[PDB]
Amino acid sequence: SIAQARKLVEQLKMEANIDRIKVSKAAADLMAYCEAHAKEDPLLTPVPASENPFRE
Amino acid sequence: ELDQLRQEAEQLKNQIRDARKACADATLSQITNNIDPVGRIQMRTRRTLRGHLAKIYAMHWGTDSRLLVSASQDGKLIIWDSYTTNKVHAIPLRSSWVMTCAYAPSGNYVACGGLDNICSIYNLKTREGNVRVSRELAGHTGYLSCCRFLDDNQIVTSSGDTTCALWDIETGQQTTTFTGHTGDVMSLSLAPDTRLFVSGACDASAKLWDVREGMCRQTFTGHESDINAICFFPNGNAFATGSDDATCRLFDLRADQELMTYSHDNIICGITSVSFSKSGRLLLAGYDDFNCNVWDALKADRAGVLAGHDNRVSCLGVTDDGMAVATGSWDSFLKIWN
Amino acid sequence: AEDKAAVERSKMIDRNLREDGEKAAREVKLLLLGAGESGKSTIVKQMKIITGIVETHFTFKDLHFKMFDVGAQRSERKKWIHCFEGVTAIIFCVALSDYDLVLAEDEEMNRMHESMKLFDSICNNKWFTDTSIILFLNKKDLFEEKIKKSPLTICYPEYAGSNTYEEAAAYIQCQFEDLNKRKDTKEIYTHFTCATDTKNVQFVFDAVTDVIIKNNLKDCGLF
Amino acid sequence: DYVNYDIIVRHYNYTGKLNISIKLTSVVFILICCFIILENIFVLLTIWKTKKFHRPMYYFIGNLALSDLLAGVAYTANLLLSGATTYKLTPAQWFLREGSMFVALSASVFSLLAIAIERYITMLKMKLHNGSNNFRLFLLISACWVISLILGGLPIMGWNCISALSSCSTVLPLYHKHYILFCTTVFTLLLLSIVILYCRIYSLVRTRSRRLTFRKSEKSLALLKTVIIVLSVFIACWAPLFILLLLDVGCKVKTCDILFRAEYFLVLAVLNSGTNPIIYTLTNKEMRRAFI
Ligand SMILES: CCCCCCCCCCCCC/C=C/[C@@H](O)[C@@H](N)COP(=O)(O)O
Ligand SMILES: *[C@@H]1O[C@H](CO)[C@@H](O)[C@H](O)[C@H]1NC(C)=O
Repeated sequence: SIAQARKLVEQLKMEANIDRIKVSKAAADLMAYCEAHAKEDPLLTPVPASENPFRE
Repeated sequence: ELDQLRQEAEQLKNQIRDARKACADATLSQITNNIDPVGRIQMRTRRTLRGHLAKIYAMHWGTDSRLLVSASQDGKLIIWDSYTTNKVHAIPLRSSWVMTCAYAPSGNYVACGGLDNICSIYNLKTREGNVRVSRELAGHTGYLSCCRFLDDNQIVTSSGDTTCALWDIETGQQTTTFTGHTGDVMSLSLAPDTRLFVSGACDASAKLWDVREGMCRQTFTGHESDINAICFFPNGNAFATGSDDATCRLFDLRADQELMTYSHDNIICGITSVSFSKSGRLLLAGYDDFNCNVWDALKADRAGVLAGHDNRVSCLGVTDDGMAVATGSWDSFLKIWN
Repeated sequence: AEDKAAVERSKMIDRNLREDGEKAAREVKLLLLGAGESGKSTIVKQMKIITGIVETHFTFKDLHFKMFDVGAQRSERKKWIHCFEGVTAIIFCVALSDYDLVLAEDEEMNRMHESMKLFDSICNNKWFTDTSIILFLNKKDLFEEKIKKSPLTICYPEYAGSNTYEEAAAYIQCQFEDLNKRKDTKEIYTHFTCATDTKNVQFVFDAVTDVIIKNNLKDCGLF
Repeated sequence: DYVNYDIIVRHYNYTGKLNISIKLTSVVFILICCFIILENIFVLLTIWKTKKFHRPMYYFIGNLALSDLLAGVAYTANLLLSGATTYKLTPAQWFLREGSMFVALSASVFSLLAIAIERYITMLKMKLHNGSNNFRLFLLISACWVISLILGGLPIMGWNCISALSSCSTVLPLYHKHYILFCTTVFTLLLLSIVILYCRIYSLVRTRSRRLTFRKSEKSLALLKTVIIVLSVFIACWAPLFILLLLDVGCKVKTCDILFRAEYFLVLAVLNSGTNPIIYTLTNKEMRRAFI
């Protein structure tokens, strides 16, 4: 009713005033992170059969 | 006036919509258009864990990347050793209706829960004794959908009563309560830092919560149905949500806006599980059509399929070292993939 | 040195798992459902003579039953209903004396219609297509006494028949059974319950025996 | 001996069948056998293409389908290699030709018996879930095929009319009348077994159902209809040839004329082999859907 509406509007006002970033910067950040750790992902780069514990 | 205080909310919704569109400088598909594609990701079944006599509803890896725990509707919580495939432990749960499973970071305790509305914590390193029940957390009003440890003394739980809770295993009392969701919370995921966590609910939205303060930092919308699964991106600045609308979506925290949508016309069933690879370049999502699709996180194109189960893939996990993927299903088997 | 012991322990665990599984496969599984003020408590109380989800075990005529009551789940039902796919049967309870009572809506919602809607949702659910429903119509004495004062027209305005107990009771049973679209795969066993019957456990037993015979004939391909 | 072209002529001459390429009725029978073959291929294709059908009961049904397929193949071969080809055959080849038919038909009958046994055990136990007791599933099918091979290949390894020419069968001149008597007795025992088993299945279902008290038979009448259909379509299609063989053991050579027209009774028995899939797939109500 009234208290619920007050809580909802307070939460929305708290969510409004937030320092946002352009999506271009976020996309660049995700791309950079994935590119920096590409050499540490066995699923991405199948490891040599001798170093894989599930084949051995 | 209630009428006046309802009208106002739409004003803040509009303001958020506009403040967000102001940040829409370019789609993720553009900044990531010229990166080389991953190529087909062919993975095969290395192991097949047998011993459950009913549907498997959850699984979780240990931090050691070798031991995993699985929960089945036959009232069993089994701790395996994926290398040798031999059952290290089998715990006879009191309530057969389990739909959650967790493994503590320290490897000492395992938690579970479900329709009993209780989170049971079992101790594994008890002196010269069998695995006994250590604690029972009972303050939730709905079934337990997900639970994850923070350490040996704190655990976060999500419930179908539209609420999450941070507990204190020592005293068994709810330390903090997270409210704001309008539907059943179906999944939650802790951040690497253990300071924030996101939750997905049946109200078709996700929420970011601060563990120490207990407030809802941000809310994310866009899905058109229930959000069944939610996972964090490795660097802690984004997450992914899988829904019953046969779609996944990638959200960014410091953008407050959806970035990418992983969907396909041939896929019309729901998503039950989502996870990332150690690098975050692959997004593995389990579906009700008995398969698990491997999406390229930076692009949209699908890059693989894990077809090995006769019933729907219900749970999906990836090791901390990123060496293997585990996939449970309603057909009562688990599979490891490399 | 320690691998042999590990494989021994794993074999022992597998042995125990097989025993437990083959013991649990010899138990009937029943899912108890109903509206708010139905005779759920009465049914479970008279069947036991033989904060989540309540499980009731009992044995009758050399046959073990596990009945699960999940009425304390105020959450959305579509997210956990599938957990009960595979039960031997569904025991659905309906209060006849609700034919003249309104729900908390208090404007146009007739409680019997709410119960009927729930039954229609559960019976035709995609998960329960081959699972049979044992219907318990409770409060039969209260209904018998009420149907003398207020006519049944308050529910089912398209009703024309005697205002006596047998006629209206059969009418309501037929109404609840006409909602069954899967009329080729499942059945609906009906039985009018009272506060004091002494023979509801027998009815559940016979219905489960019939379900078992039918499942066996389906196993052989003889049906 | 076993390499003499004159043994076959001498026996056929003795029984009055000496006659000195595909005749009017051969083609229709051959096409009927092809129809049977493709029918039973379908049942195996559907049984093996569906994960729900991986229980032991569809293994017995598939075993029967395989037996019926083998029967169709054997009858095609026997119809092609008979007629004017009988005199271009050696007694070993003749024995193989006939033993093929005996083995295939015996296998089909034993498969029917195995299905009946499995059904009887499942109803009597009346357990909540039926597990795959693999030991019976491999111990019945093996028994069927082993007994079939031992019974059909018995005349070639002796027990034939070659030495003693008086003990010849008119229908198979190189067989022993006592061997035909043995096979007819085995068939009679199997028929009685199948009838008794299905009657006891029906009695169990009816007796158990009658003890139940409901407010508002139909399931126990459909069982009667299915049992009647199965046993009638079996006895009707196998009784002419059984009676022919009994008559053939009964009378002395050249007395009974009807014995010369024995290729109608045989086609009726193979017709049973072809009808089995229709009966064991129409009354299932679940294989119908899996077909399409
Ligand atoms: C469970 C035991 C079941 C026993 C099975 C009984 C089998 C009965 C089969 C009897 C007939 C076998 C095939 C013989 C066919 C002959 O009529 C022709 N080949 C003779 O043709 P010609 O060369 O004279 O032109
Ligand atoms: C058939 O047998 C009869 C009686 O032994 C004999 O007289 C006749 O010549 C025989 N014919 C042939 C072709 O052997």
